[PDB]
Amino acid sequence: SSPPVVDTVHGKVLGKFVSLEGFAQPVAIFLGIPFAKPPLGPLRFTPPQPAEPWSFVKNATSYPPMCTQDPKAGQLLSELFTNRKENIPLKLSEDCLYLNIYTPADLTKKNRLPVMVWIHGGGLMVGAASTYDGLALAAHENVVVVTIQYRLGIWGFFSTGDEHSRGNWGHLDQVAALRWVQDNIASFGGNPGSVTIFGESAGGESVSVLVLSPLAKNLFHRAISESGVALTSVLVKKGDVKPLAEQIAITAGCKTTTSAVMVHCLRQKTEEELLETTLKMKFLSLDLQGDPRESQPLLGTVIDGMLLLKTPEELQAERNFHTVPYMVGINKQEFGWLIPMLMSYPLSEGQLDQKTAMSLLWKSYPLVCIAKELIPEATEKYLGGTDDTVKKKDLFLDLIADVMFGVPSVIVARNHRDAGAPTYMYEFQYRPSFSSDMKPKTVIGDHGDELFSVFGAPFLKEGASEEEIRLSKMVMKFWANFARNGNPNGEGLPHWPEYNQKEGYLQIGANTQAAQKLKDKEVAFWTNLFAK
Amino acid sequence: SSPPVVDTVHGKVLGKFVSLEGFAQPVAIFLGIPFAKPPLGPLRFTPPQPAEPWSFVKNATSYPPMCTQDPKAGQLLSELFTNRKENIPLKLSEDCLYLNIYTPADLTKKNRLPVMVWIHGGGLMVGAASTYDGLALAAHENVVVVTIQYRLGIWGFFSTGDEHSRGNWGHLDQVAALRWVQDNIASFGGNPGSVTIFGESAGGESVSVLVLSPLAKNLFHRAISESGVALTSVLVKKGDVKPLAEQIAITAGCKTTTSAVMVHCLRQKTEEELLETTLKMKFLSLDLQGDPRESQPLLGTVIDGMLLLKTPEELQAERNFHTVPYMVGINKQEFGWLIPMLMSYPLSEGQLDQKTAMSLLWKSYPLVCIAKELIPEATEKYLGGTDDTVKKKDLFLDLIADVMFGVPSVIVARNHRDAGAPTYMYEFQYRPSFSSDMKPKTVIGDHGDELFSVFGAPFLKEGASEEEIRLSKMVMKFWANFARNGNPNGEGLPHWPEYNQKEGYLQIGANTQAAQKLKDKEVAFWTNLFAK
Amino acid sequence: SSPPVVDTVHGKVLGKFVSLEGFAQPVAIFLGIPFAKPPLGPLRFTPPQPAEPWSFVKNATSYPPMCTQDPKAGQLLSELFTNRKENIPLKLSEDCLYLNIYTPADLTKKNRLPVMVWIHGGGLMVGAASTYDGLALAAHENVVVVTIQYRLGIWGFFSTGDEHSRGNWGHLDQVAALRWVQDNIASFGGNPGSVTIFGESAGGESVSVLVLSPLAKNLFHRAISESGVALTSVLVKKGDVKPLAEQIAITAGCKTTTSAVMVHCLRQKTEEELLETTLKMKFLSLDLQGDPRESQPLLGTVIDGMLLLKTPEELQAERNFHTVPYMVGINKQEFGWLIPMLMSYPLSEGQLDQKTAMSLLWKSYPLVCIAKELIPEATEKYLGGTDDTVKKKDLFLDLIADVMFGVPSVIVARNHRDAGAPTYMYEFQYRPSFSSDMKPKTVIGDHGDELFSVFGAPFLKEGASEEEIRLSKMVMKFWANFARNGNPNGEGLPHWPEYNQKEGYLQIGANTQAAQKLKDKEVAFWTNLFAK
Ligand SMILES: *[C@@H]1O[C@H](CO)[C@@H](O)[C@H](O)[C@H]1NC(C)=O
Ligand SMILES: *[C@@H]1O[C@H](CO)[C@@H](O)[C@H](O)[C@H]1NC(C)=O
Ligand SMILES: *[C@@H]1O[C@H](CO)[C@@H](O)[C@H](O)[C@H]1NC(C)=O
Repeated sequence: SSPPVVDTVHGKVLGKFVSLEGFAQPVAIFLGIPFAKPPLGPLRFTPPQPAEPWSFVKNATSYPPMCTQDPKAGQLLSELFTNRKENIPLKLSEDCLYLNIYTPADLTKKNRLPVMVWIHGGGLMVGAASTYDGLALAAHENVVVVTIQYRLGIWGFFSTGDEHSRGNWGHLDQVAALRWVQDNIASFGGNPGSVTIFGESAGGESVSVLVLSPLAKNLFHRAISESGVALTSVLVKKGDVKPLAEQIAITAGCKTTTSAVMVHCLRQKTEEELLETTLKMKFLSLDLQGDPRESQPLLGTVIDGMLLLKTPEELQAERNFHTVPYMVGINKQEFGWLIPMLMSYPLSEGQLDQKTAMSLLWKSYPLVCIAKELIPEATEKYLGGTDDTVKKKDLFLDLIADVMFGVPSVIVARNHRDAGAPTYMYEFQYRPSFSSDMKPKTVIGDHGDELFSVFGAPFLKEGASEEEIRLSKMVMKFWANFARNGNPNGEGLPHWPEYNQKEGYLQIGANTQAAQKLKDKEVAFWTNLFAK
Repeated sequence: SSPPVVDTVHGKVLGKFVSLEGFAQPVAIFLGIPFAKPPLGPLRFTPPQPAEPWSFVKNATSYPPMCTQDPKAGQLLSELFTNRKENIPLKLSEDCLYLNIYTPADLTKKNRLPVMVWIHGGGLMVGAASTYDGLALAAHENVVVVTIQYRLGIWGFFSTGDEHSRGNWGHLDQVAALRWVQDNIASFGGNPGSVTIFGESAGGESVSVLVLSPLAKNLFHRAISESGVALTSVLVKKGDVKPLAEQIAITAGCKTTTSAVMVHCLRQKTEEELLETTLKMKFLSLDLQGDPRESQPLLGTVIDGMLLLKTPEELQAERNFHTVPYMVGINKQEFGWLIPMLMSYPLSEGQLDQKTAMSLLWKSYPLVCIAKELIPEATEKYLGGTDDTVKKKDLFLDLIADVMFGVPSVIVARNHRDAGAPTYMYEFQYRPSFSSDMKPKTVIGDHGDELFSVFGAPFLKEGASEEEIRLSKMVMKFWANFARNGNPNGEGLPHWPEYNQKEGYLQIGANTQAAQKLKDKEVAFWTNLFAK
Repeated sequence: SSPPVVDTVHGKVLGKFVSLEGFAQPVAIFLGIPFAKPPLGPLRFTPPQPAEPWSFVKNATSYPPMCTQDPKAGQLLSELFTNRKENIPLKLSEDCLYLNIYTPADLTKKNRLPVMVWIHGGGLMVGAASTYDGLALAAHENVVVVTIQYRLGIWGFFSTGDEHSRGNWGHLDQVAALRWVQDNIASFGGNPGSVTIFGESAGGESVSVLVLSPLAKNLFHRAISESGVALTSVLVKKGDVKPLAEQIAITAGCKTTTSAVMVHCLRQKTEEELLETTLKMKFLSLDLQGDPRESQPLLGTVIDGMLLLKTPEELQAERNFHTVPYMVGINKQEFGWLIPMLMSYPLSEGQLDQKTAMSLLWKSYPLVCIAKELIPEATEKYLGGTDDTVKKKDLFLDLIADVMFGVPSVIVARNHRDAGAPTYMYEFQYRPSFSSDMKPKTVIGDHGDELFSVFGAPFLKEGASEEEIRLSKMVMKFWANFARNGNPNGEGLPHWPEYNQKEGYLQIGANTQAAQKLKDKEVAFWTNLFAK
């Protein structure tokens, strides 16, 4: 059993065979395949260029570096979200435009399996492909799993609001990886005519952005957004991006005389200087002093005129997006622990009175975008029904989650539905055994909790209950069925209704069953509140 | 009245409407339109590259930076030459390849007005387009006024005398702006088939250089050189440019091992380091210790084999230049105050004996190029007729002016005439009220004094006499008539004869009238003196 | 007699006429003609790019810089090997892609003389073209002599073992100069259809590498390797080059996270930093502490997939190489003084016992590649026949020479012969009067000793005996005859048999005569020892 070697457009790559319990045949894995030229030097803040071809056989058996990011938050996220038994050491580099492939196909024969391309999350600031082991999903469901990387943070999203640094470099990377998949995936036994993009959090927003982008035409055939869409407004910068660009430049020690000056100066800084700039900006944290409307906890997607021609809201109203089957889902308690913990969010005392709730909601402006005049109505609605300050804290977490994830996700699915595309929603409500031990036991369906199920963590890690094992089997089959057919349903599975005018969705957890009208009262409350 | 928005080849630009007293309709102004890619990084000391196109609408309502230059001399020149009521704050940057447009045309209709493209002065070392407000000229004469920028100083003119840094980058910028005008000016209501280039001092030399250059073919149809031509020898470096190149490199902290080494090293220096290099070289100053033949108060035009194929003298003798109508003029006292003040020239004591005159003329070698053996004849001719040391100083200033401006200008006009082209000359003899208060009251027709009239300073600034107002009206109409027709004459205007074999020219001032044989005895004296 | 001016593809070049005693007509010399763009900045560790064309006439009368290298070893080598009367001052620069031409042809008439292109030696770490004056060879034999430069050391040979820095930049330079010769040499009176490559030491290995390379197709018609071939294993790195690449990066102060990171970081270092890196690595020295198998005294040729598709041994076994006439030769005592002196090799005490011999042979692993288990047999064979420790030292020097030069050269000639190509060998056995005064008088046919004869040092330097004069005349005629005809023989010359199955070769020295079976017993001993 000599190792698997296949042809890419840029030359040959060598992978490794790995076995999984319960399967007679191994899965072929390829780690660290480049899909573009490393974006170093003058290639910073420019679109991804094609990779240089290589002679002989590239050894693709080592994990690539993760894109430069805060190593504290980035390592923490990898540890909390990995489906693998052990945490892998990951290097940081600007040289990070790699993908990893897991294929169960026999590479000596023509195979055209459905391909699932995973776009990780981490607020467009942190994260790695290598965190997510495709082995279980590939073997259990007979799909090719591709995990991709894309530039993060300053490297990925620096925008001057004009032609000197349009922005969205990370998204163009995601597009470039999808073009690589079109050109190459058949050598790995994948069907370039059946590509499903899926991602969580910022990866779900990225998926949503690709559904909105003419650059992504002909590159995918199904989409799945898990806890994140293009209406998750913390990730999309509308209006004037030039003052945040200037703040970044000034922090880096660059003059702000013109756009071209700022971008040129930043292209001169070392990786290290830019990482120090990143840390000094205190991204992924809330500012508790200063005008909340000027606070930017992350850099993000911009309306650049190449990837996105208008705002997501405008493109939606026009029905100008790709009408592929789209599954959009949320977890029950999206702001229950993970996100506030990662942001060092002030709610640690375990309780909240209504006056404190109101100033904190105001400080939370970059996350929720609620004008100071709307704060009292918003707060009263969620917290005003109880005098218990412990329960006020919990309802406050629901408020944040509803505004960041629940409402945006339902709005996106309704528009997608009304454009005539097949649409499905879920709400995931389970507390995984793989949860952090600092996470309170009452938090069920936290941000990220579905990832263990989707990626088959019970098959790779120790300690899963029988119920968790079955939950993962069901979720993987739903997801792969959707990749195959644009419909997650099939034999042995609870019925998942289409999200049509009755708004059927699947509640996923210990008691998986269909329900209707996910977040309906919350969409009505918020959209009408925001409309003055 | 929504703001004016028009299409360029690189995308849409938004300007602003501005009103002028006595005109019912406003003028559309566009500030800071890029005509090339910012020449940063590896684009230093290389020709201008095309601008990157932009999405959406570029807001062209802020003044661009001026090209990097000594801020003392550059700010001073802007204050002394601006026709505007107030001094505008200007930034310095290498990112300076912009132009500003003033158009009186209705941009919703096809308009094809004559276009006048202004090339500012400042010894190819300082200056800015934004100094010159086109509003009055555009409204009074119904022309499109374009003020352009071009690289200055080291950035603009660094030459190794070979293919690694040919030089004349500022001139190729001027050519690139003219190509932009050809491609775009119709959207601004201009006639690309009627473009007049005009400039003063180094801008007049630039105009003269374009008349001599095959690169400028088909780019303009009339020319005007005000106090500066390609025979103003201080601006043109013939012979060996490599020792000044080496001195620049050494000052910057670069090795001089080869040409390519020097240019590559200089491309690594920060803007600031190069500006510090500029100041340490003491450009725009006379060296009063050391061999005057090695003194270089400015970098300048070189014979690079692309822009200029031979020396101006050789091209003239061959009649190898563009035979467009050309107006060439001087002021009465070109070295009366402005230039010696800007150069910290030694003549401040108000008088000069004949022995001191002679060593000072020798120190003035980079300005006048008079061999030490010719000094006594030159000095005797100008100063030898009086024993009054005050009047010796004044005749000495005439000597300098005659050699730098008067003689060169007449030689250029005679050659242009003898090639069969329409040619006109003027001598401007007026002391503007806008003169500096440090300028002695006896100086009339100083370097720059015509600019107030040409640009309609009486219509924008406070304090002009009725006579100044009429002088500007006359000068603007002469200039615009020339732009339209290649002949400045028209109804209501004093008769301006062609510069033909009788050498008629116009004396412009309080008593505007025709005369003959401008500087005839001075051309005879100097050309024969220089011919040993 | 105005100076010679000729047309190249990139523009005109001006040379100088130089006279040589005994010749009525001068030789035209051109020094410092560029054949590529200077490899500065982003062009480091990339193939040579075409030179930028120039206007007017390039003055080619100054020696170019030598490629950046250790100035101690590089200056020393130039002084020891120059055939010229005096040592010329040479600058160091990365800007070094120049060649020098010596032509005896009348440049006003069509001349098509044989061209001999010299590739200097210096272990791919040091050396210069300008060291070798082509004047005598050009005049005596009526050939055009071209001496070329190529990148050395880190600049020339840095390889990551993949597509981010393939390596062999110096060899691609050699190829680029040969393409320049094809395109241009006719203007210098040379026949582009008769080009002979010749070189010594690393230059002989380079010649051998070109015979093995599909890139060199159609670029030469005869080859001569003097004391160096592609089987001189110290110059060719097989197996894993990544740890030496990492050591270089670490020494330079670069991270080793990925290949692209290392190469990008090294492209940021100044020439000086890289030269300091070079010196800190102690190239051209033996490491007397540490594992000899990890010791790298030079960077070298790699199997890059562009220049060399497989190992030299593999290409030979396949008969996949250019079957041009090839003369391969060695000197009698290749390790007699020059090389051990340049490497600060431990054998200075003048004697060697057998136990010390054995550990020193082990330390010499990077030069000879003899596995520790083979050491006792190798040492016994050479030193075991005498108890005289002085003679043991001399036999030890023979051992090294046989493994580095003698055996490899004969193997190469046998393979070339067996492919059906015309092949000739020599062994040079003379002690030049131009030898260093530190060289012991008993050393005859040291590394480099033939260069004086080949380049006509007796005609340019002082002090040659009549016999040396005749030896040089004979050697130059043999070499030039070979350039003309692929056969060195001719009237007035001792008979030089073909290297056929009888293995005839020429012993060159005071008594020049044919012999047979050069190093036959040594090839048998070593090839069978290495085959376990
Ligand atoms: C590929 O690389 C791994 C290290 O990641 C190494 O162990 C393995 O030997 C390599 N395989 C081949 C065939 O070179
Ligand atoms: C254009 O920029 C100016 C500042 O220079 C600003 O005041 C104005 O609002 C801008 N106009 C538009 C339409 O954005
Ligand atoms: C060429 O350069 C040399 C210096 O290397 C100089 O002496 C000679 O004058 C030059 N020749 C010409 C014609 O410029």
